[PDB]
Amino acid sequence: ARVTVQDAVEKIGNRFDLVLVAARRARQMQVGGKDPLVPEENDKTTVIALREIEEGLINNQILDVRERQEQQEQEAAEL
Amino acid sequence: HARSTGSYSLVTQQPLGGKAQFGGQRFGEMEVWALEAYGAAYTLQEMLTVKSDDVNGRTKMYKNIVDGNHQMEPGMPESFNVLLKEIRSLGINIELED
Amino acid sequence: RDVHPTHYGRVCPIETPEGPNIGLINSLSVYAQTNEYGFLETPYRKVTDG
Amino acid sequence: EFDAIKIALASPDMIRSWSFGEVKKPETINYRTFKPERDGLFCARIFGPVKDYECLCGKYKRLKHRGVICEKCGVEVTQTKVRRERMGHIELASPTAHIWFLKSLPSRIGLLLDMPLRDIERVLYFESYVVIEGGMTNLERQQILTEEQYLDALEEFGDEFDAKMGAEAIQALLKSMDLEQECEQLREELNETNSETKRKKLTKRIKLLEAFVQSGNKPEWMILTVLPVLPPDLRPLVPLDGGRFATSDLNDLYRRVINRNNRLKRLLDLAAPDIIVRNEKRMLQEAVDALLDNGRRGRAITGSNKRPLKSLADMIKGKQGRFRQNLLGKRVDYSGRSVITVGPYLRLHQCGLPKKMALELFKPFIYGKLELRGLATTIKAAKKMVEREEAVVWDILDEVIREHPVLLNRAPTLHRLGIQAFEPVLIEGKAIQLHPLVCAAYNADFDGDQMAVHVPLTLEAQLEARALMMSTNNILSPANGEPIIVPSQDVVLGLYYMTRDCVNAKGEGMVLTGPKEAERLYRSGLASLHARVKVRITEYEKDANGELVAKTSLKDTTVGRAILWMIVPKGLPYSIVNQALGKKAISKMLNTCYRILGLKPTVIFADQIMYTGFAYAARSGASVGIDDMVIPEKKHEIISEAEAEVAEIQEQFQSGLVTAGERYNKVIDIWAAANDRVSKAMMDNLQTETVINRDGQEEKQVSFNSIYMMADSGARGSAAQIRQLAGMRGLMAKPDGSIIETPITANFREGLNVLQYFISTHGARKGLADTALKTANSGYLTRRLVDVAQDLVVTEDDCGTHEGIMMTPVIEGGDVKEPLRDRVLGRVTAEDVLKPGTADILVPRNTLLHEQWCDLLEENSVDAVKVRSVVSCDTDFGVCAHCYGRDLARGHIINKGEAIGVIAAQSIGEPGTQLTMRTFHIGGAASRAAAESSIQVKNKGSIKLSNVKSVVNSSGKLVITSRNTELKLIDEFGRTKESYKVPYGAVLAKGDGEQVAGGETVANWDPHTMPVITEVSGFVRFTDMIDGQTITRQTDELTGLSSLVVLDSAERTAGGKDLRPALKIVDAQGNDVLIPGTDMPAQYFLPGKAIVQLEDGVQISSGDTLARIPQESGGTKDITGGLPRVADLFEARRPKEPAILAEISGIVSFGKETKGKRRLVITPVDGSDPYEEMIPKWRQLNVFEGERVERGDVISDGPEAPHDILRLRGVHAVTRYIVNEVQDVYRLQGVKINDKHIEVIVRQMLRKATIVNAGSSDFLEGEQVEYSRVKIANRELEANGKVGATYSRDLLGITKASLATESFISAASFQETTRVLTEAAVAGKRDELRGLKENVIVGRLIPAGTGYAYHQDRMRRR
DNA sequence: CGAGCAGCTACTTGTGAGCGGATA
DNA sequence: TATCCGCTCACAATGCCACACGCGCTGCTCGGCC
RNA sequence: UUAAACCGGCGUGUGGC
Ligand SMILES: [Mg+2]
Ligand SMILES: [Zn+2]
Ligand SMILES: [Zn+2]
Repeated sequence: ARVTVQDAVEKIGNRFDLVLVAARRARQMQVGGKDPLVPEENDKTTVIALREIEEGLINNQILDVRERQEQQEQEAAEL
Repeated sequence: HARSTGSYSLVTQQPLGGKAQFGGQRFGEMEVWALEAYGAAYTLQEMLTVKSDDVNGRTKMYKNIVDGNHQMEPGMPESFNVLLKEIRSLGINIELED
Repeated sequence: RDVHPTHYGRVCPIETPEGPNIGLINSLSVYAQTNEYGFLETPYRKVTDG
Repeated sequence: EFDAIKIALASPDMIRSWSFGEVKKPETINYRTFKPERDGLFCARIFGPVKDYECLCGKYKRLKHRGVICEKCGVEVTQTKVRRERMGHIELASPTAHIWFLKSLPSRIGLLLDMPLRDIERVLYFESYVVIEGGMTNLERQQILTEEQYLDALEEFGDEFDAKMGAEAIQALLKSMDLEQECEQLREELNETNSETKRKKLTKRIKLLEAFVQSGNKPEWMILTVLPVLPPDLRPLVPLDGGRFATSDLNDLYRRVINRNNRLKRLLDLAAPDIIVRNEKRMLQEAVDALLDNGRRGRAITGSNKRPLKSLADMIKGKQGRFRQNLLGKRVDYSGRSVITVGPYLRLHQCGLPKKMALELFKPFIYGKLELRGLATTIKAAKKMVEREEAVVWDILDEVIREHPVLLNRAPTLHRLGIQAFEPVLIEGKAIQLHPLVCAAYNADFDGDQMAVHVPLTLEAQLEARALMMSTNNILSPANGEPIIVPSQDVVLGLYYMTRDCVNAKGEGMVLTGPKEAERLYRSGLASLHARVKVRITEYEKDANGELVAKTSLKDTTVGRAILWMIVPKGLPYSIVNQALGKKAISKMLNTCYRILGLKPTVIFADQIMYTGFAYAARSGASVGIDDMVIPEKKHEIISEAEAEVAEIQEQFQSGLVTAGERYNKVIDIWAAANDRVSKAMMDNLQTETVINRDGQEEKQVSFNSIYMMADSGARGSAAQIRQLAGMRGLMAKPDGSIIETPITANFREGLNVLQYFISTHGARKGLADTALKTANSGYLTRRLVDVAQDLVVTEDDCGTHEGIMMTPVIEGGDVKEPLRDRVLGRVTAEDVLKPGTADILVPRNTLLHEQWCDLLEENSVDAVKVRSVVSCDTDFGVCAHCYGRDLARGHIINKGEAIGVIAAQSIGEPGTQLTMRTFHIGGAASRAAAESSIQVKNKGSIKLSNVKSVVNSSGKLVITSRNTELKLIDEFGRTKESYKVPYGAVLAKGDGEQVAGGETVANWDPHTMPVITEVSGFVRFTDMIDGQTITRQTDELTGLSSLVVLDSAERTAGGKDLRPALKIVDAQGNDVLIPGTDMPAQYFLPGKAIVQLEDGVQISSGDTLARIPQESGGTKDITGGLPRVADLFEARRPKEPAILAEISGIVSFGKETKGKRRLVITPVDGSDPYEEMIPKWRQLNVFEGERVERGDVISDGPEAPHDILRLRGVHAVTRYIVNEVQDVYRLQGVKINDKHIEVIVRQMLRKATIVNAGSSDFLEGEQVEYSRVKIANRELEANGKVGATYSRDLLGITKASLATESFISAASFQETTRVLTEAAVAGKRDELRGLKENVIVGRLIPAGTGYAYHQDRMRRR
């Protein structure tokens, strides 16, 4: 489990952009059907999204970068 | 007492109150203020509007939750339309712009 | 809401509902009785000089 | 989806467009079938079908005919929802006036017609007429006529004279009323005349007309022509059996209105009598304006059981209206509620939850998880399975509530902490398990409180409750820096019993190798829990970098704290645990743990603390017994001695030596001294009487008593409570507050008398009713304060503006009230901090002051720091990040977006629980001694005097001719620690800058009668004092030397009113002595009621008082000073006796005498004196003729008002006074509140401003416009060579602050709904929903938390 | 004939503003 | 004819929760457009 | 046109926090 999320805020400031990035990450995890970047311990999607952010793997900038990569993939698939 | 989905008032699309009838609790105004002290704007518009106000919106949320999709669409509160009709029923006109 | 020293033996000071109305709803004491006019009387032992 | 909302007036054509059919019958529905009447109130061709996709006649019922009308009814078949938006109207044969514009106080039609309300009231009710189209007649047009006036004035002019009566006449006046000509005429009139009330009325009228000429409105729309009716779904008629029917209130009013309208329509056709149709129109008008707003009529009509019929205005206002019942606070479906229970084994981050509630609250999640698995194909099978209560549904419940947090809620919500997030664990039963440590944050004991629980239900909501609402993230108070996770009585009592060491116990003088060995020896029973033993500890210290220096050292400690060391993490030092654990001790321990180790380990640290405390309290033996509470031995002796003393007092009273008042004052303090003696006796009896030997003679120790163990640890018991328990209960008091002379000489361990207990319960019933009747005003005050607040969001990082305030510690009154650090810790400085040495910048500008920063500042002993404040901010619509300070809950700089207004309102509204609604007294029930105070100076330093206007006498003292002189003490370091007010002509035995020791009489007092000093020596004569006109002859009987009593201004006749007594200090020749440095003739003009004891031709000395003028000795008008104190402070009400001050500097003088009251002239040195003020005569005058004062000086002695202070002393002075008095109020009770909340509140208080000189601006001089608006407007005006404006800030109460907002919805939810609604309607207002409460009532994201960022994307998109 | 109308209180207190008013 | 003084009315008064009860009878008159 | 599936408004009183 995850007792506190303060260490998620010390690296992603303002404690509110963390909300936005967790929202988008867990939304892409649940419906988008992406893969959790860390081996989970059979917990909720919200907390695995928060923990993947916690391992320094996901922020807002790399989220936009992944969105751009998905857009390029869509452009190449439409051909 | 605990209620998931029960009867709704016909003058205002809102759940009833009490244990005799299948009525949930009432999210007070100071509770709204305490939510405002935090963030939870999404949470506030889910509880106030989606979970309580719009039958169309709340049915959509029920269908989405029973389908495995934590996506929400707030729309507009019906009770606000009721107040608009009330104050419009007098010599005072009110309209929503673009 | 407050109690007067004239309630000694007629209105119980320690019995009142806590909440909206305190002191407005009192309880009649044990030996209190209504008067012919409608007042509250208390029995007392008549004490002579000795 | 939609942008700002526009509100305006409604036109009859717009109503006809809204309507879908005229209702011409007062019949509701058909009798046999419940189909609506063809054109009755309920209808189908007017509103819609009563059934979904089913018409009334049943001809069209399939889906192909969906959207077509029938042949006889003509109803577009559709769903029932259509009967909510579609509405009808009522065609009235006679016009009617809208009551909202008639009696709004002020009215809108009365101001438009320049006619007061009484005439329009008489006209509309047909007791009077009004004429139109005068022309060649002698009568004026706007005048009103009565019946005889219409009778006699009919014969002079028959054809050209027009006199309509009723709403038709008003409509004709509104139609033929021009606006542009009226506008230019009013502008010319404003330019011509010069008045105050006339100018104000002209400005109000010209603004009411500007709102009409600018916006697309029409005056004739004020008179109503068609009644818009309400849809039937909003006013239902549900099937109550029998003739009895469950109805709405409005239906009877609509019935009566339609009946009266039909009768009026049928009366005009029958050529009915004119008076009959007049009375019918009157009845119709009464029905109409009672339907709009019942109660505004001279008499409110009623339906049954004397219940006034609720109207449309009622359906909006009140706590049952929409704005309060169905729009701001609504009922959510997913919501459980139950009683709280304790969990001693669950962690702080989790909680408990019942099983049936978890099943009922997460039904859709279980349904989805069952549909995902190959178990239930349809949802009906899953519903049947979850209703059958099988075992297969349970593991799914464990899966769905593994990491799904819920929202725990308290019914009364005071601050943001009343709502939290928690991870539920499934527990059997029907009650909610909650962590004991968080209970103190809820302020909700286990005496039957019922708490609620909601579900986030959404991804965003779940992660939001995790991020911004988890109990782990909320550990520090949002008001101050103390942790809200302070331990409670149980764990602190266990820890205190554990670490309390004795002199001799099992395993004393041995040696231990580690904490684990100590725990093993304690569990084995060989060694006790408390024994002074030499142990070895291995501690860790944090270095400058990220390192942990481990050191192993020997200590002399107890086994209890040795075991406790296993709970303490590595970073904490050992001196924090090697103590007798108390509440404050463990509080500062947790504070240091959070400061050094952060937030991650502090949670588990507190959790293990609670665990071990509960464990060693269970293994403890803490209990109270009758032998555990001993009676003081000398208690009865002290009681008998006090009895002998009061008997001697009674003997003295019977002998005729002492009166009743001095006896009342002499018995009380004697009994209080006896009470203090017996309390000290009980206290020493509590910390002693248990002496235990250690291998020899008796030895002393902490000497617990198993109840002193509770009282000393600060767990639950106090000193005064146990003092009343074992010792005397103390003095009891009466209703008014008069302490009774007969105390209670009994204690709890011994029996009580019946009268004693009677007085006790009499005193306690009022204290019980205190909270029950004060919580109402507390809720009202916190509602008002959150209303005025929350209209701000910190949006800028920095502004560069250095306009701030200088933080100074509270030195006035006592020695030290609070240090400077508590007022500056967690702030961003405006100007860079300077060292005690000049020109040393140790702290630059625009930086946050952490703990180390204020520590270094205290080491440097800085007296004044110019820090940024909200009141001095220069940002439009919000505050700057580097302008507020710290969060007081997170150890970093404040973030960008959070609305500190809500936090402020909650932090200043919550401590009202510990406050009083009404006190026995505010400054002592006894009258304040008239200058008999015996206060002195404690510290040793140099003396400083502010605004030095003083001289030296011949006796060696120092006398002062001023009043606003304040004395201060500058210590050896340079800081000011003591400060006091100097009376007028006080005997100052010291000088300026003299190093005096502490404990010396520095100043003496002059009694209630006021003195006047002689700045220089000389002779005195009766100059301009004739015997018989201005002075009377009153001879003294106890001195012989007569005293001349000068009459006041109210008793003397006109023969002596033009003469004022004055003393002219002359020399032996007769020439006047000059003031050193000035060429002003030295004369003192004596006011009325002066006792001239000094005779003629006497050589006066310096500083000698001449005239002793009486004063109000014991008459004080002090404020009740409870919670009503903060109420009045935030209301800014004028006191009964406001001390008028000096607006302009320069010399002062008098003018015309007794023009109702006395005037006052203030002649400056730069310009003329166009500023005069009226002064009542029942107040003492401080300044005199020869005294020149700076603007801001006092004229009378008494309480000050904030209104004048704001404009005659600046912006920082008024807010400094406000925060000082409110901090004194919060400190006399014992509650700490950081001033930032008060600063931001009073900043939101002064948001309005006025204009003196318009200049090149478009705003008029009589416009109260918001400050940021004119700041933005004048910025563009200042861009060019044109001057912007002359703005002046004005402070008004909290009530009018929320109403004077550019947004009307934020004010409509507040009180005064109809007035603000009319104001926003007649002006055509359009609020940009750029707020918090409006965004809540509209139901979208909030520009404070998450949505703020989103709204940024909304702002850049639009 | 059906429906609507109708006939058989006195201690709240404060706060505030608008409207006479009276007095030179 | 302007400036205070007093009369008169509007508006307001914690929030929740729980329980329970009672919201009438008969005669007349008016509305008439299934 | 036919077939299949689904379908507490008000006052009052009391008590508690
Ligand atoms: Mg409780
Ligand atoms: Zn039809
Ligand atoms: Zn700023």
